Amino acid sequence: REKELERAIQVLCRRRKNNPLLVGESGVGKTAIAEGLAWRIVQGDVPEVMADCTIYSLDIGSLLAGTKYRGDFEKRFKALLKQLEQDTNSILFIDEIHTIIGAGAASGGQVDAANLIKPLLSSGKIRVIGSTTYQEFSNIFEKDRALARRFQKIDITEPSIEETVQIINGLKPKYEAHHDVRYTAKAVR
Amino acid sequence: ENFTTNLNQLARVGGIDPLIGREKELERAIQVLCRRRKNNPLLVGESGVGKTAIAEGLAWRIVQGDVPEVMADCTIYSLDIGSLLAGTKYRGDFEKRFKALLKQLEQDTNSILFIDEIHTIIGAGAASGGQVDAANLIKPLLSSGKIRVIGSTTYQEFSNIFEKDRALARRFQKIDITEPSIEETVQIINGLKPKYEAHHDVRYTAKAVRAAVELAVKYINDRHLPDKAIDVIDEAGARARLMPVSKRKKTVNVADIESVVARIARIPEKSVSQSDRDTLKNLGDRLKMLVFGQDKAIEALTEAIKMARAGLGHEHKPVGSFLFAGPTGVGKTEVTVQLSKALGIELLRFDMSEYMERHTVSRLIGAPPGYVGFDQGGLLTDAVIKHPHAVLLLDEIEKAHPDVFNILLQVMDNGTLTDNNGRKADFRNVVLVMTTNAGVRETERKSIGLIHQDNSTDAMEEIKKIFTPEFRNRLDNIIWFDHLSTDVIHQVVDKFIVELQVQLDQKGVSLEVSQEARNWLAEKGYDRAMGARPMARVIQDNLKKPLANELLFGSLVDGGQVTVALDKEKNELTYGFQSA
Amino acid sequence: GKTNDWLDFDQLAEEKVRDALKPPS
Ligand SMILES: Nc1ncnc2c1ncn2[C@@H]1O[C@H](COP(=O)(O)OP(=O)(O)OP(O)(O)=S)[C@@H](O)[C@H]1O
Ligand SMILES: Nc1ncnc2c1ncn2[C@@H]1O[C@H](COP(=O)(O)OP(=O)(O)OP(O)(O)=S)[C@@H](O)[C@H]1O
Ligand SMILES: Nc1ncnc2c1ncn2[C@@H]1O[C@H](COP(=O)(O)OP(=O)(O)OP(O)(O)=S)[C@@H](O)[C@H]1O
Ligand SMILES: [Mg+2]
Ligand SMILES: [Mg+2]
Ligand SMILES: [Mg+2]
Repeated sequence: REKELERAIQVLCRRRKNNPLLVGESGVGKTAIAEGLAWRIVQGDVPEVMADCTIYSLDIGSLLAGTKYRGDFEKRFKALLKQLEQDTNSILFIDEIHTIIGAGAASGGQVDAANLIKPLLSSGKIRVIGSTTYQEFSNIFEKDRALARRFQKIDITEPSIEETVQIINGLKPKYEAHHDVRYTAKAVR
Repeated sequence: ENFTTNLNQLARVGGIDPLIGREKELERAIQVLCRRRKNNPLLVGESGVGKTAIAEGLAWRIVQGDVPEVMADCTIYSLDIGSLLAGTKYRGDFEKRFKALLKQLEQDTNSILFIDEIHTIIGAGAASGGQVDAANLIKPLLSSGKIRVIGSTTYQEFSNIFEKDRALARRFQKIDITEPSIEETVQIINGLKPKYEAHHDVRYTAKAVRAAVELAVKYINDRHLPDKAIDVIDEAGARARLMPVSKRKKTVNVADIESVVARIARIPEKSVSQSDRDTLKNLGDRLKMLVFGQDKAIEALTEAIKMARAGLGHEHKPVGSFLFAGPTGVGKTEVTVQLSKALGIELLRFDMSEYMERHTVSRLIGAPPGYVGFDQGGLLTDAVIKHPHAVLLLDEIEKAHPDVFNILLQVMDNGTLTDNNGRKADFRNVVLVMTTNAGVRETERKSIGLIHQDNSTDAMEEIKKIFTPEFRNRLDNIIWFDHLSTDVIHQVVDKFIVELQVQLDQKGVSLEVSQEARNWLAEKGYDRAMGARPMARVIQDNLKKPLANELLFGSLVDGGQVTVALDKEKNELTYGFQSA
Repeated sequence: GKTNDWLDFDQLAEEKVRDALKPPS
């Protein structure tokens, strides 16, 4: 995934609208590319511009845990963005980003995470990595033209037969330890 | 206090990009501010046009001093609706916060409030019977005119939400913003170029900035021209900053812009690399090695692809639209299935036999809004969007209803199809190959006479009757597939035998076939009217059938070493059946 | 034979709205 991660790093190094969106079909390694970026950073096989950066995964379920009173979500969400702006070297990973489009509306309001993040994405103050399926992106994310413009759609394509065997070989040590078994070269092929 | 932000002060530190052009819109907005009535300007426009830059850019001009004397001293504040609702936990917090801000503006009479996405406050915070709508709180002040505020909204939001609030709509004066022309957009980039150049420590070429506004609008159609061009410019700078050693790219050439526009638009790039040139040039035998005969059909497919990659292609039409007609068992569909494999691109197959009914078209383009099947979406639009560069295969197109043909007219002539959601599918890089079986009855039919006549012309009449002249005027070529010759069948037999060997290799069995045996199978199964499909039946009964009995319950469980020979005496095949 | 007639099916739309609370003190 050198081509995929290189394009993502290029978008993250932009001046404005540096918010990549890993759009692809389920099972194509969307979360792996975003989550694996952190694994690469710690290992050290990343460009110097991306080193020293911390990637955080956002749990939308935990933000709305105790947002019973008015403004609990806005203050909680706005406070989170301030932390990213202070260090100015942190990236936010929001899996299933299509959900934040309507989250936070109490009864009939349009104030949500989309409007709360929108002015901060067009200015380049913070960097956010997104991941969503084509169906969700086309039917939900694409509806909000303003938010879609800020996010740079990075398409992910299914790998070939040869590209998959090397992936299993890299993951095989993790699965072997779990089951305490060994896989042969022919079994993977 | 902390909810708003003095945009004028922000401009003094370079926090707002400079404005270029938009003199007509700025004068209109400034005029709407000075007038005694309807003093609240509104900026309706599409996403990306630059409406937000005009409201914020106004402050940049004030500090610079290039504004009228009346508008020379006016503080511009930006309302952050999110901050207003931050600590609005207790009752009366919204009223105090909102009223406290309005008091500071009305007393001054010079400060102006810029509220981006004013449609959001139409449904501001309300918890239990309060009904304290931000619009209702500010409505009395806007009526008198003591305070003036700038607004920004989209066409959809202005009509769906802002138009509903008639009281606010009358006070606000809509100002329509449209994407600038290509000639005007290049000037905008030139003004913004120093900021992007400093961030990336690069220098964009004057020729390159022009190509960004022309290449993006030509291929990228999902965004408006001003932001669309800037995205290419901004992304090109980052690609040059990430060079391997010492930042070899100190300037952004036109070539860099082309590479950036190809990846963003998911289209093949220009100046095809040597790796792709090898397979393109070598695609003269690979297709002929699997599909024997029908060389003119392979040339049309390879020539259309070569022309598109070379740069000589239709502006808005696909790379190639072909109609494959002919007898049964010919490689009309195999050549298309084997074409995607040679190019290494996704194969999009669509058996058109399922679309016999007219109402079945809903699954291609998608059901209309408000229906049970709207969420599912279209099958053709989604597939094309997911794989823009792919080989589309509309097999059995003749079975489809004539209404389906109308859908393809726009695809061939315009290359853009509108789905239920409104997204435009790009057919410029997708190959269109639709195999038809029209006139096949006449092809196998034998004339009532001593000499059998050629019904190829009669078959074409059926193709011209089913397909209207409009459909036949948009197809790049109509390639009639000729029958398979005797010598060609010998090659087909070898192909099927190779497949048999691959199947036996998995089980661990080999297979050796003499040349005389191959000729016998060819003459036995040869049928000009039935094509090559019967050749697979002869192989099944003469080779796969005996091996199956031996493989399951026999000596040929492993090792193989099978040999096949034909004795001229009996005129029958001989099977070795070596245990090995 | 007479031509066939197809009938469409329209789905109604209704949603539930949450409610935020504000304590007096
Ligand atoms: N390059 C890769 N290296 C390692 N694992 C990979 C790679 N590509 C895909 N995977 C695997 O793909 C899975 C991770 O992606 P998924 O589980 O499909 O997540 P996702 O794409 O966010 O899913 P949804 O359903 O689309 S939200 C794991 O099984 C990974 O091991
Ligand atoms: N005069 C200009 N014309 C066009 N783009 C400009 C101009 N000046 C600066 N820009 C840059 O291009 C952007 C233009 O679009 P914006 O004004 O940001 O969009 P917006 O109004 O926030 O969009 P939505 O979709 O309405 S939220 C600016 O934010 C700058 O990055
Ligand atoms: N010229 C050919 N060379 C090699 N194999 C061929 C050739 N023509 C047909 N075949 C084989 O015969 C079968 C043809 O399958 P398809 O190409 O899908 O048929 P088709 O063209 O859709 O058939 P009809 O009857 O014309 S609608 C496959 O097994 C092919 O491998
Ligand atoms: Mg995931
Ligand atoms: Mg805006
Ligand atoms: Mg066919």
